[PDB]
Amino acid sequence: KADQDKMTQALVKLQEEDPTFHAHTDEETGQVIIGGMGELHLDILVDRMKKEFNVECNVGAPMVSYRETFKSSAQVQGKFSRQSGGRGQYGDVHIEFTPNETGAGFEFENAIVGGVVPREYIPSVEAGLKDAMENGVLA
Amino acid sequence: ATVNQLVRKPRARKVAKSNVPALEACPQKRGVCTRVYTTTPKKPNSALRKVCRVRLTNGFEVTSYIGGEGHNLQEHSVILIRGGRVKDLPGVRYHTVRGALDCSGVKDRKQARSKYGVKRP
Amino acid sequence: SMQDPIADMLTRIRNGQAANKAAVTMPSSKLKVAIANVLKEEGFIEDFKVEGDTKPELELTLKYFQGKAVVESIQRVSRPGLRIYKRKDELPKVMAGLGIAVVSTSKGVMTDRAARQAGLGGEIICYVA
RNA sequence: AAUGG
RNA sequence: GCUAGUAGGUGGGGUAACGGCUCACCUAGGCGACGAUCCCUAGCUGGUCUGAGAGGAUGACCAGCCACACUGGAACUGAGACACGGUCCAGACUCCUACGGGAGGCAGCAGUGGGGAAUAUUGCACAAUGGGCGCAAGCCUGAUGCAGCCAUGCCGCGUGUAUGAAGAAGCCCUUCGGGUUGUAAAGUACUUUCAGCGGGGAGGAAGGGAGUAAAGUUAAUACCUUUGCUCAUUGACGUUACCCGCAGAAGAAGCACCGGCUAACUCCGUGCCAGCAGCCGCGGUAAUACGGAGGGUGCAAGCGUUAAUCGGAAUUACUGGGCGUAAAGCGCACGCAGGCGGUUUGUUAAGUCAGAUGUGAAAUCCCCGGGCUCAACCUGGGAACUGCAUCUGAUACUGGCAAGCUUGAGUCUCGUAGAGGGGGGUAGAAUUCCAGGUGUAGCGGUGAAAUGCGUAGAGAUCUGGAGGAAUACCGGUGGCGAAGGCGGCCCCCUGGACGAAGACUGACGCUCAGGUGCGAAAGCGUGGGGAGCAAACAGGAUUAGAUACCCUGGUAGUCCACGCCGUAAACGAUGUCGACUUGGAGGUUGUGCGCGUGGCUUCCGGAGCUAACGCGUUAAGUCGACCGCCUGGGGAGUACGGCCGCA
RNA sequence: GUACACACCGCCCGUCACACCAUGGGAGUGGGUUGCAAAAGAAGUAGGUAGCUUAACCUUCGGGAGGGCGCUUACCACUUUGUGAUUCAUGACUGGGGUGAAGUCGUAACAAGGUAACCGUAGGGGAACCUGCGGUUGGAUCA
Ligand SMILES: [K+]
Ligand SMILES: [K+]
Ligand SMILES: [K+]
Ligand SMILES: [K+]
Ligand SMILES: [K+]
Ligand SMILES: [K+]
Ligand SMILES: [K+]
Ligand SMILES: [K+]
Ligand SMILES: [K+]
Ligand SMILES: [K+]
Ligand SMILES: [K+]
Ligand SMILES: [Mg+2]
Ligand SMILES: [Mg+2]
Ligand SMILES: [Mg+2]
Ligand SMILES: [Mg+2]
Ligand SMILES: [Mg+2]
Ligand SMILES: [Mg+2]
Ligand SMILES: [Mg+2]
Ligand SMILES: [Mg+2]
Ligand SMILES: [Mg+2]
Ligand SMILES: [Mg+2]
Ligand SMILES: [Mg+2]
Ligand SMILES: [Mg+2]
Ligand SMILES: [Mg+2]
Ligand SMILES: [Mg+2]
Ligand SMILES: [Mg+2]
Ligand SMILES: [Mg+2]
Ligand SMILES: [Mg+2]
Ligand SMILES: [Mg+2]
Ligand SMILES: [Mg+2]
Ligand SMILES: [Mg+2]
Ligand SMILES: [Mg+2]
Ligand SMILES: [Mg+2]
Ligand SMILES: [Mg+2]
Repeated sequence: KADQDKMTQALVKLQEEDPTFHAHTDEETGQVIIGGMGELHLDILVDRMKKEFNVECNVGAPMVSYRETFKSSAQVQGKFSRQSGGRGQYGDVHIEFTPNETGAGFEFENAIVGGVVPREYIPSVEAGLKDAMENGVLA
Repeated sequence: ATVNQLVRKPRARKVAKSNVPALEACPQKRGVCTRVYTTTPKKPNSALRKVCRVRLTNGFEVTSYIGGEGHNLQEHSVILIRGGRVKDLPGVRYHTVRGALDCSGVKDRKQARSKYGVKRP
Repeated sequence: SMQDPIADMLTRIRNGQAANKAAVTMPSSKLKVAIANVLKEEGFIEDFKVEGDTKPELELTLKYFQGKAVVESIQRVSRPGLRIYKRKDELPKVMAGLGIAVVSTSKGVMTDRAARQAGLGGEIICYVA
């Protein structure tokens, strides 16, 4: 972890010296990725950090960020109830999760009829889904 | 206190501690972001205020508030912090200086630009 | 125990003026009589009288003006706990001159005015305004 | 001189 | 607690000189609660900043002093060093090499790398001032004088002036009428600092030379020196300051703020989101608080923000604060050191006071004047430097010393009241238990119950006995005690208080850090004791649950002896001592002659005091002495360390 | 009487759960400084002198004096050893504290808060607390 500080400074200097050398941090994976014009190039750069900059580092394959999607269409009901301690909270929603055309993205549909779900709560329903979809449903 | 009592023990002043110890009597200090996250303000206010744990060059790690709307600050970002607590965020005693080092100015700002590191439009 | 007879005199005077007493009495002493002389000449007390030999007793006749005590204030300055001695240049002006300050000088107990003329400082006994 | 409101 | 060359002495040596400086010897000293020793921090000062001041903060730049020179030692040379650019040894580190050996010290000026939020050119001249050397000329000088960079500060100045109304356009608002932006614009007159271009042109320059004459010089009129005189020169800055001409308004305005505090308000977005925020706070359908726009306000080549110091903060209160309930009186007492101390005479003069004299660098500050076109800046003189010495006086007070004196304090004589303490003995009532008699189905308990007890005879009642603990009534805003406390009766031992009338001593006092003693209940140790009561515990109820409240039981403990613990809302939440200042109504205990006079105590209340409540001669009034103690709420009377304890 | 003031449908306590921050303890682990007891001894200086050597003076011309070198001793830097003290950093794990949601469990206080509250102490209990013993009023109630 001590080297991490030195590593930052080292990368900056190296980037200035060599235009083709590039360094960046992938936000999703939270990983600093080095880019070069070949294996030999990056090898030399790494060794320079180890000695000149005195930053012992280890390189590897850049971690890949994966995504998930539903393959089948199904209608599901979600219900909550908490009257155990004092104030009671309740909420119920019947949603149909249908596989979307790849690239289209999340498409929440408000097909509530007769205001079975109050209009004010509908945005929160979507928000809840978005948050849950941001988290993994599989891996 | 009688004079005799005062002869034995003089009047004592106050320590007067600083509310910005990490700065160590410096106007600003450079640091590196160790985690950029959001937190909720204490009652009665309500929002998702943006903060970042930052390790200073002196060796102190402190939470600093990222002022303005939107930030380009990720982990391992070199930012300049200054004094300034956030009343509704307990623990936050420092403010990131927008428009200095890595930290960029607030985009689409027409007022108080100097305070948000925005050049004259 | 009793450790400041002068302040005791000053207190008896003040307490007497408030209680609208005709005259106050106390154990007599050379310094008390000296201060009494100063107050009388300045017209703060009507008159004083010392009686007795084995135990001389000083009686101070208090004076009141328009149903109001002539002495509005009488505060001891130098005290056993804290003695205070001022030079002639450092002499105090009580009530911007309107009041007197009893100063013990080498030439004798006198008002701040008298001491300032004689070019002598000393122990500031009290402020009587 | 029950208990909870 | 510290010290062993330590402390002192004697002698010798040593030094420029005094000296445990050193050494031998002798003595056992020296230092420290007026803080030694040890630990932490730090260059000191004139001054700087802040403050009305007293203070608080601070010691870049300037000047004085000190210390240091890669690190640790050591001498040498010298008038002077234990020496930035000297030597020697050792160490760390770096460099060169022919590998056989060598070399070095930017905390001089530039400059590099690094660290950091951040601090400038490997510049010019020795023209001037100053310094080294020299006969001088001169030479050397990163001292110094200048130039470069930087809005870093202080100060000055410009970015135009006048006019210009349907006041246009546009923007913005709009009550859709207008208004506001706004004479602001355009337009029309008009002047050009400064900038640019060109031209001219101070002062900082004094000296030093060549000599030329005179005087001195002596043998000489030589030489040389000195003073006149003549002549040619001596500037980095520098393309100087400054002045003139040039044409043209040309080339010159930004930043923060407008909810209140605090000068400046609307429209439209956003809708507890996104944001804002010194503090208070804003934002969920318009929000003068966010976001953006118009308009306004404050400043200006700057404007904001952050950091930092002082002030405001009387919020460490010396000036200039508090402790009944807001933070704050040690549980109580004794008492050392310490602090303070009644009245008189003499004496001294320590403090104190007066005067004189010396000193208190310069600068800075302030005042009055000059020079810079003005200002900033520079400079003359003065004042100030509040202080510290020394000498000669005054002596009221304070201190010392001597002799005193009763009035503080104390002693003795007599009497009075008291649950004051310690020890021992004893009486009555009651409970429990034991044995027996009489007698029969209940008893006991609760809101109601139940557990429990009883026909294996309870409960009730009577008789005898055992044992422990506590003392009805008296009994009380009664009493006694430093406080904690102290209650049947009697005896023994013992403390204190108060009254009357005298005598005696002669300030012998007050307070008290540290220290020491005493100190409810609970608890702890050992050995006893154990009726009643009762933590724990058990069962029965209650309740949604009931580790409770209630019922039935029950152990430590409660009791005693001895030892320990040391704390309580140990409270009047009010330290102790002394003096002074209207009244009224009571309790209790002396004393004098119904009226007095002491001690103690309860209630009320005046002035005064208090934020108020209240306090009010038993002050929380008015003063003096001394001690303790407080400085937002939490964290915390806790952690750590020490001391104490069996725990 | 009151700790209530969208006024008892008030206010309000602690455990447990979760997050985060600072911190105490902790087998130890790494540094700094330092005490005591020793050891050591470069260079230099001073003292002494087995030896060796020598411009100035003296001399009988041989020498002598004096010096230098060398050696030796004393002092002493680096350094070394043992054992303490202090301070700083860090440490599996652990204790309590603070802050934060709108979790869970109760309702301890505020009215006599439904068992007056609180103080000291002892025992007990998921928790707020409960019980005993003594103390305080900073409790209400009395018709
Ligand atoms: K010595
Ligand atoms: K040194
Ligand atoms: K004071
Ligand atoms: K004493
Ligand atoms: K005297
Ligand atoms: K028992
Ligand atoms: K005391
Ligand atoms: K605090
Ligand atoms: K911890
Ligand atoms: K309770
Ligand atoms: K208790
Ligand atoms: Mg230092
Ligand atoms: Mg102050
Ligand atoms: Mg106060
Ligand atoms: Mg209090
Ligand atoms: Mg008391
Ligand atoms: Mg004197
Ligand atoms: Mg005297
Ligand atoms: Mg008796
Ligand atoms: Mg007991
Ligand atoms: Mg019971
Ligand atoms: Mg029982
Ligand atoms: Mg206590
Ligand atoms: Mg108390
Ligand atoms: Mg006492
Ligand atoms: Mg009263
Ligand atoms: Mg404790
Ligand atoms: Mg630790
Ligand atoms: Mg040697
Ligand atoms: Mg309750
Ligand atoms: Mg209760
Ligand atoms: Mg209560
Ligand atoms: Mg219990
Ligand atoms: Mg009591």
